[PDB]
Amino acid sequence: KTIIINGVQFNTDEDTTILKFARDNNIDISALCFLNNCNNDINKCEICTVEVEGTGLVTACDTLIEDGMIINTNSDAVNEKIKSRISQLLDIHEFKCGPCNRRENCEFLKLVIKYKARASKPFLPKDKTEYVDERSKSLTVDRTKCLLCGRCVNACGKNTETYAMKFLNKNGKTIIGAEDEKCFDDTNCLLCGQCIIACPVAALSEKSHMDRVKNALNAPEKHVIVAMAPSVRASIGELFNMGFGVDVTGKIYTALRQLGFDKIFDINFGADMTIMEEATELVQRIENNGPFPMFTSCCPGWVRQAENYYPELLNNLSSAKSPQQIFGTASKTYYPSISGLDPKNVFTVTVMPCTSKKFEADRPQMEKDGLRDIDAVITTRELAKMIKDAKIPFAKLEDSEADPAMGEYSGAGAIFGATGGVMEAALRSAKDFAENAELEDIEYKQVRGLNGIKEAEVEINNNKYNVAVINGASNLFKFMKSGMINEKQYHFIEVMACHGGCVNGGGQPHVNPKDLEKVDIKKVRASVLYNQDEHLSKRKSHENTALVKMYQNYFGKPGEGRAHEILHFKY
Ligand code: SF4
Ligand code: SF4
Ligand code: SF4
Ligand code: SF4
Ligand code: FES
Ligand SMILES: [Mg+2]
Ligand SMILES: [Mg+2]
Ligand SMILES: [Mg+2]
Repeated sequence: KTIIINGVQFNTDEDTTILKFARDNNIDISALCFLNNCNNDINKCEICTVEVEGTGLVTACDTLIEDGMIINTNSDAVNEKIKSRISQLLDIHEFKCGPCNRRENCEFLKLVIKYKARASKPFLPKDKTEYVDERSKSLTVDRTKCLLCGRCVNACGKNTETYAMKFLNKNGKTIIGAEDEKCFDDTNCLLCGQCIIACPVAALSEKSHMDRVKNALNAPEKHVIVAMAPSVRASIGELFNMGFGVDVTGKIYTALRQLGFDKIFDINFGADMTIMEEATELVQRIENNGPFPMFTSCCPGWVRQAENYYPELLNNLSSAKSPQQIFGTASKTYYPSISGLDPKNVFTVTVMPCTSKKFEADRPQMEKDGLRDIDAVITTRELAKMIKDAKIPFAKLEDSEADPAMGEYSGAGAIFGATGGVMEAALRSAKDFAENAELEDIEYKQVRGLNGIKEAEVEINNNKYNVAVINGASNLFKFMKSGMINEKQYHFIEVMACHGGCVNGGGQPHVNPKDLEKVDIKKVRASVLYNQDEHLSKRKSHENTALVKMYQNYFGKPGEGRAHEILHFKY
């Protein structure tokens, strides 16, 4: 093929779109509704318009290059069209960036600036009740910002295959929303937030827990614990212009102190707890030659997928609480026992890459004696915003350490944030428990990385066992619907709702589609976790010295008795 673009000749055998070809050859073409290799097929944004001689204006993002094409990306006709489309969007957009939670990284604002576009008639709604939906424990919709670009609908379809996010017709007006305009929680929605990550604007957001947290921090009698997820320390630096793949563990700890939190713990300690419990459960099932498979139960997106689509699997879930809830339960029981705090005054906050964690933390039965396991959950984004509002100079902060009693973690806990992390961590402990040894080969590289469905055969004490790692909620559906689950007896299966694992959660920093072209965000975020695992002296959960003291002195034997009554949960 011979293609001419902006007067430049290319000879190529590529079968691809004008947009992709252009960007591979450093020619600028704007795009808005194109993401995840699809665009909005029914009301195309046309922001990727280019001129093809002999044809006229075409959308670059979904038009294949053809021998003979002469393309202009920057003619007057092209810029007037794009500008016009942006102006029409401004007519349905409450353009007030000051207070807007996307002010610093909005794709639309950038386009508005780029083409110097203006509304024909400013949109200034007087009743946002109509436009805002805050019923969900995890997601919020603000339709005054919604461009009807369809990226959330497409992202939900590709990432989950639930299509819980849909276009809806509301008396002649098109909106997005859940089935029948219900609260998302009341539908098959997983509450994973992949739709938020796909949104170019402030139209979708996490349900804020920031007021919960600030009220608690300012309440004199509340002792506010905070603990962050594995993924936050690999991610939050992005939002302070530190670049990608930066380990900021120590800066976070210092930042949390400066925000006024009273105790700095770490959910990776909770991850080591989950393993203590679940690896023990796996050995029990192995000893009792059943029941199989056991599924992980740490990802609440997957738990909702099971509840909504495979309720017959709920009995197969490990009864170990997730790192978050297990940690939270311990923070109301063990931690008062070693600190003297009145348990009612402990307020336990997590920092999560995840929107679905807010739903999990607010589950009615996730409490004991009237005390919630977890009182508040803020996303990575929310924490970033709290830090910025407090004017903490995050990139400049010095490293500090977590408080050790519920803050130490092993390398096994550290890699939880990546797909295959839980599997690898659990196998490190299950192999030791079952064989009563302290094995040296602990790296299970076969369960790592971005393949959608990953499997491995593992030897545990003279028998072969089959494990699987399902990476993405859409891959759960594939694994089940294709009957892959029936090709062999599976013994232990990890499921994560977000492809890449939690490092790609719905609570994570947005990344500009351009940067996504440069960086594999899933791999670069995960790399921080695996690097920690490599450089930690303890790389097995049951080697965590703080955790071991906690079990010796308070919980007893994992997976039975007290530990089973307190730290487990069945759906
Ligand atoms: S979504 Fe973007 S353009 Fe719209 S008000 Fe917020 S920052 Fe401004
Ligand atoms: S909520 Fe966001 S991604 Fe979904 S259609 Fe509106 S602007 Fe696009
Ligand atoms: S939270 Fe997940 S399942 Fe629900 S609409 Fe968004 S992408 Fe779909
Ligand atoms: S994979 Fe992690 S971030 Fe995604 S829904 Fe599950 S727990 Fe949340
Ligand atoms: S980016 Fe091509 S039609 Fe929207
Ligand atoms: Mg298309
Ligand atoms: Mg306080
Ligand atoms: Mg059990």
